[PDB]
Amino acid sequence: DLKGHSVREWVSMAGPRLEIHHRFKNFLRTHVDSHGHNVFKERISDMCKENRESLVVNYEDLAAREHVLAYFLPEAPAELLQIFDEAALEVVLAMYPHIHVRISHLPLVEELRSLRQLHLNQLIRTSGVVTSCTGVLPQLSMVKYNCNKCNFVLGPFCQSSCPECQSAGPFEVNMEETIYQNYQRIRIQESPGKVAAGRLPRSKDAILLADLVDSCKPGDEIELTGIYHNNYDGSGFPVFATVILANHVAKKDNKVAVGELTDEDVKMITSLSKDQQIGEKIFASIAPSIYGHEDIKRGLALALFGGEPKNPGGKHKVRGDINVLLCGDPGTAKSQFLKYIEKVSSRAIFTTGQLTAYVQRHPVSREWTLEAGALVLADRGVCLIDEFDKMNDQDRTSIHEAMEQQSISISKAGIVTSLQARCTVIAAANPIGGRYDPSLTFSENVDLTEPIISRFDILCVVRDTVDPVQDEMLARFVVGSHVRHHPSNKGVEPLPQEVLKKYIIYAKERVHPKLNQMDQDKVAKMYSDLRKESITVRHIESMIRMAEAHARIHLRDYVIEDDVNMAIRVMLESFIDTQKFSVMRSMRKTFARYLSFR
Amino acid sequence: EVRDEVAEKCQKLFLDFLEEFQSSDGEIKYLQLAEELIRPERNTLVVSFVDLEQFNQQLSTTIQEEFYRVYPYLCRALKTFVKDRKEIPLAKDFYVAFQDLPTRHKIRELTSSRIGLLTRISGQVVRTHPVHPELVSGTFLCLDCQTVIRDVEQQFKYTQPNICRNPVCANRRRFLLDTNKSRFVDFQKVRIQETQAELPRGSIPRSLEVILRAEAVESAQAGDKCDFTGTLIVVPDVLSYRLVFLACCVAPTNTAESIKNQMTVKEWEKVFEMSQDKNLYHNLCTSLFPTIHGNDEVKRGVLLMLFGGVPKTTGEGTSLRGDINVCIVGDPSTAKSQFLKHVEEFSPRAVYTSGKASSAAGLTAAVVRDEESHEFVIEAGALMLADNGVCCIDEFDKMDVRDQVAIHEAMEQQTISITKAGVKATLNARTSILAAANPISGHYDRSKSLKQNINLSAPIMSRFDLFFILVDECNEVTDYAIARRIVDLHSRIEESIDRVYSLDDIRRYLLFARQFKPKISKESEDFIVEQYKHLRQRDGKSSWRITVRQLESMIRLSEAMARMHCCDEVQPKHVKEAFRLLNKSIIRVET
Amino acid sequence: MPTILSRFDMIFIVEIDLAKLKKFIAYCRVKCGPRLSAEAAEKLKNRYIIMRSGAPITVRQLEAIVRIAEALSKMKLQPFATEADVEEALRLFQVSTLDAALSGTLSGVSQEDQEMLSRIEKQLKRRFASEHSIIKDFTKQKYPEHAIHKVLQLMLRR
Ligand SMILES: Nc1ncnc2c1ncn2[C@@H]1O[C@H](COP(=O)(O)OP(=O)(O)OP(=O)(O)O)[C@@H](O)[C@H]1O
Ligand SMILES: Nc1ncnc2c1ncn2[C@@H]1O[C@H](COP(=O)(O)OP(=O)(O)OP(=O)(O)O)[C@@H](O)[C@H]1O
Ligand SMILES: [Mg+2]
Ligand SMILES: [Mg+2]
Ligand SMILES: [Zn+2]
Ligand SMILES: [Zn+2]
Repeated sequence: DLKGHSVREWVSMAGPRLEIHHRFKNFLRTHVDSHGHNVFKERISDMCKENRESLVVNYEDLAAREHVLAYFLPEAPAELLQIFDEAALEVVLAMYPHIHVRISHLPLVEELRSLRQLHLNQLIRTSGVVTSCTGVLPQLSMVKYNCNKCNFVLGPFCQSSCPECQSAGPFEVNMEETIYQNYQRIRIQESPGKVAAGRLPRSKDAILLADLVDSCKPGDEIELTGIYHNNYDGSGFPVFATVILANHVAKKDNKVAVGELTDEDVKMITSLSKDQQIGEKIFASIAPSIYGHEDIKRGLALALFGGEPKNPGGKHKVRGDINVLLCGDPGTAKSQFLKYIEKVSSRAIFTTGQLTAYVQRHPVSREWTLEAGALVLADRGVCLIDEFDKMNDQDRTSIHEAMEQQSISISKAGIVTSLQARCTVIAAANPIGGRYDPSLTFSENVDLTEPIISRFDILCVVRDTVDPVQDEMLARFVVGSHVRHHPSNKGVEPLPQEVLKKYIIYAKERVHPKLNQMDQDKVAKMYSDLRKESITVRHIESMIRMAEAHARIHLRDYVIEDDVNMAIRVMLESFIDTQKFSVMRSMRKTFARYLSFR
Repeated sequence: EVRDEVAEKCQKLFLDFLEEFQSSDGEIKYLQLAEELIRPERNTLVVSFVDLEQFNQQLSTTIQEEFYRVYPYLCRALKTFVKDRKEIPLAKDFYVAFQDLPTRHKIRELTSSRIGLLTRISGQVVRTHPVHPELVSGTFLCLDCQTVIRDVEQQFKYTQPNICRNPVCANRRRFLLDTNKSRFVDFQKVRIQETQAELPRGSIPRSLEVILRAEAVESAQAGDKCDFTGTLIVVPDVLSYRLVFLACCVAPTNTAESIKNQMTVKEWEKVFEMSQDKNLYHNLCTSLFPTIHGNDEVKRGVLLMLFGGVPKTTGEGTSLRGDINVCIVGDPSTAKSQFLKHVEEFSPRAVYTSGKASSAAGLTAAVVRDEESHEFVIEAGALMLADNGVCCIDEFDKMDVRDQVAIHEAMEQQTISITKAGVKATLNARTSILAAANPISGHYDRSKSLKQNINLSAPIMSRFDLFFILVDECNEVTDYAIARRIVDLHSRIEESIDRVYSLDDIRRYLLFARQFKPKISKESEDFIVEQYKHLRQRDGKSSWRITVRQLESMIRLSEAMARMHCCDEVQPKHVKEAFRLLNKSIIRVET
Repeated sequence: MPTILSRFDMIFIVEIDLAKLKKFIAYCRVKCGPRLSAEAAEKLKNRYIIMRSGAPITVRQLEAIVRIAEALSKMKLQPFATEADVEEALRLFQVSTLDAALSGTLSGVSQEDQEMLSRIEKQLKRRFASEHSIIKDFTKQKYPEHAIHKVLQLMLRR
């Protein structure tokens, strides 16, 4: 029955083994649930409709109906899993002359850093983000060779001179064992935003055999349930590498569905949104550790709020994300902005130009695997790339393609697929020559080609001007920061960072602006004016995206009167900031009215 | 069923010590330590060797003599002690870590006679291998007689059962490993070498492999100096054997009040006089650089680098650099390499290297395949070896682009994140860098900007606190003085130096001064503000512009100068002197 | 390995009872062996000239087409092969040959392939005159791994 001496030994016993098998088989019929629809019959019918030999079993049902059985599942995963597999196979044959059973809804979920030897050789469910995946490797076979003229068996040799007598004979196979008759190897790391900053994210390797093969793509956040057990690996004797034998996989839709907030905080967020001035406060809180660069703060707030992606459909999709590029002379604290947005925005990653994805032969073994780059890893998040001006030519082409499509199609050896990355790029780089040249324009004084520049909603220039009062304020700020942080030490008002993050999440996931009304006359007249002055529809789409973002900042439904004005102001200011000195002056003079509209 | 009376007696006495020994408070400290150990990720408990020695000298002597023999029984005692006490997981590995061992042997002294006995060694990590689970107590089943062989301990090799379990059956060749039932433990292979302190001159260091397990697996990162308490053991290698130091505990190698109490009366009196010695700045510069003439500013900057500023970490997890970086761009000869050699020779923890080094590490941490194991290993480079020290890099202008970007990242973030071949690590490197370089074409064109004179990338130049330009003056007096210095040195083989302070005295004074962390007074704050106002107003033409990076370098130099006199607060004197130094280091175009 | 692909007559990229089918197959195979009729042969000859002019097709492919036409005629147990039979055989071979164009896209083991191999030769001569790094770089340069290996082997032979 139960309460033996060891759970593994107890299940191994034939008596209790068949007892549990019969009990599970009976449960395969009794459990009609309160609905009375014969849940197991429905599952069998669904499986046999497509003959998927994949059964889904909810741990809650087993625990409630049986209790003891579900309790023993964690301690003896393989045995009870085989029992359930044989029971399901027998049931399917009876109804429709191998069946794999996949469990889910495990009560406790452990992070990668949360699992240790206490969880070795047990079933567990974790939440991670895929990073790399290989093909459907055929098989891993361990071959042990009986020695030629000596009482000894050569150590296991992996596949996919005697240590004592030094016999030169070819030897004969004493024992060959097959493992992973058809398997795919993936790597899952801690989901971005759950890492403790300095700590390097944990990574683990999962093997999906037969069932679940190719059920995931690099860059996909998945809740993976499986047996975390030691096992051989492709490498005297073979190295024993701990892995997770995948039993069930899932997909976390939208890559963010926490919904974790305090209703009081939500009400406060809405009330502040009703308060118009809060928008200015948001700007003020973009860079608490910086002084000046208010325009950069507004641009970064716009990027954080991104925009509602409109989808024309087959032709294309309007990428609601706002791509920003910060360029300027050194000492402008661009990297400080990147670090700020990284630490604030959830589901964001940071990297340097010295990305996308690529297939390479995993050096640890001889196996081609696709690796998920920064862009795909971010997916529905934020990607920060510093030193963006320093990248490989292949990297430049790939990032151009990704920004043009928000998805990269890979057609490498034995791997053809497409990885989707709806990632908001906040990239930064430096001029070509360090110092910024007022005469040469943005596309000239920076070592970036025009195809990349085109796919950037906002381009901003940071100039280290020699101004006395502002420099004095900067000196005061930096001295204060240094003194207050000594190790022996221990306009509108800003917004607390926590509440700002709550606002970002809530607005980004709830409010989605629209275009019920139309000021198309004003927009078209402005575009014609710009053409008469210099502009392309790319500017128009960027303008509408940032207008949607600004509306989201105030949780507006369709649009506010100043929304289009703010979008035009931002676009025009950037466009002027990316011109020559004489051209910049001419544009400023011509557009003085539009800029003064504010 | 054979009972080792020594092992059982040691287990009994160890359990008694755990459950009776108490701190000065009268309570069992180890009870609370284990209570802390119940938490996940805490499977190793530290034990003070001196404490158990006081509790039972015979027990300590036996453990020292036969540490390896009794260690499993100590672990069993810990398991029994923790299991019955609180709600600890019924079955997870536990270990005992020993510390406070007075006997500190040298890697030279590790002889086969010391195999199996506890000992503490001090070394510097060189390379670190990936973690790997390894079977310790395997379980097998005989294929013919289908009987489960259990607890067939393996001595660090794939040791199958000698013969079947059943006397009836004698398969002896077809045992099947039960992975699930097998007991595994996580091992990491590290390599360590003799620390430069113990290294004899011109002698190749001894490389010793060590095994880390349990809490110690990730404790030691590549390039750092650490002390390991463990036991030397033998491991068979393809009756060949090789030595490996299985380390139970790993600790970092070795306050102002603590140092002063430890310091001798005469040494403390000398240091106190040094602190009270006015004009100690120039005196110490001249003492530290006898075989040099002129270049007083270079010596000042090098000394300030030797002292270093106060590192600061913000509340937002941002690290503000505390140490400074110096570069010396000089015409052919002019004693640049001499400056670097003097700095390396004087200061322990200072490592000299050249930008032409072809080592796989390449002046920074790298990932390389082991020739034998063929597994990628994180090999520490010279820059890592200079951890919390100084890296005197010569031929800095000739560095490779790979090493150039690595060094840029290191000096920017003070840490190197190395990821490749599936291996990943984040090695801390807080190292002051003293670089030597030559102008493009060999001779410095004072009518050209510094950028045009050197090939270093803009980020590298920006992240350097001070640049010192050494131009070969044609003045007859300077050449005459240089000849005088060199000839006097070569003739008066010794005694030509005039050291107002001895090298050991300077070393101990530097160690004492390091303990201070000078603060900035509001007067100092406004003085710094005004000095930066003047520096910005200068706005010239200068070789390289002036940015907030220069302000950071200024405040770091001011902190270092405050540390010079050991005063705990900044004064306008330090700020003004630092401003003078940095402003003078600026060179204007002479066109 | 790839040389074998040249000797395959046909290459494709992804009622009657079994026993009765086997009996019919055996009967036809042992009884009727067709031959190409003058009209059918002339049609095939003209078609082959057209295919060569457009181009690739090789004489071995002409023999493969002839064998396919003979099989088609045998299906109907005809002593000779009608020009319509040649047309059906040509339809099958044209399926195989447009599939072969997209297989040259798949395999290309070819004027463009020769040109790109020459490019690899020039690049390697410029570079020199680890192995894994070299292979990875050339692969990143759109060069197929098989092409790189073939160039390396050829240069070793030289
Ligand atoms: N407006 C500002 N307010 C406060 N600190 C500032 C400001 N601008 C720059 N800084 C300071 O600049 C210092 C250096 O900036 P940082 O290293 O991030 O620059 P960077 O843009 O990455 O430079 P580079 O082009 O050299 O790589 C930061 O520590 C920050 O304190
Ligand atoms: N200003 C100086 N005062 C005293 N000695 C000097 C001076 N300049 C050069 N020397 C002497 O020059 C001798 C040779 O110089 P050294 O070999 O150290 O040059 P270096 O800095 O390595 O040159 P480089 O790197 O440009 O080749 C040194 O022994 C040093 O004594
Ligand atoms: Mg930067
Ligand atoms: Mg030299
Ligand atoms: Zn043998
Ligand atoms: Zn047997």
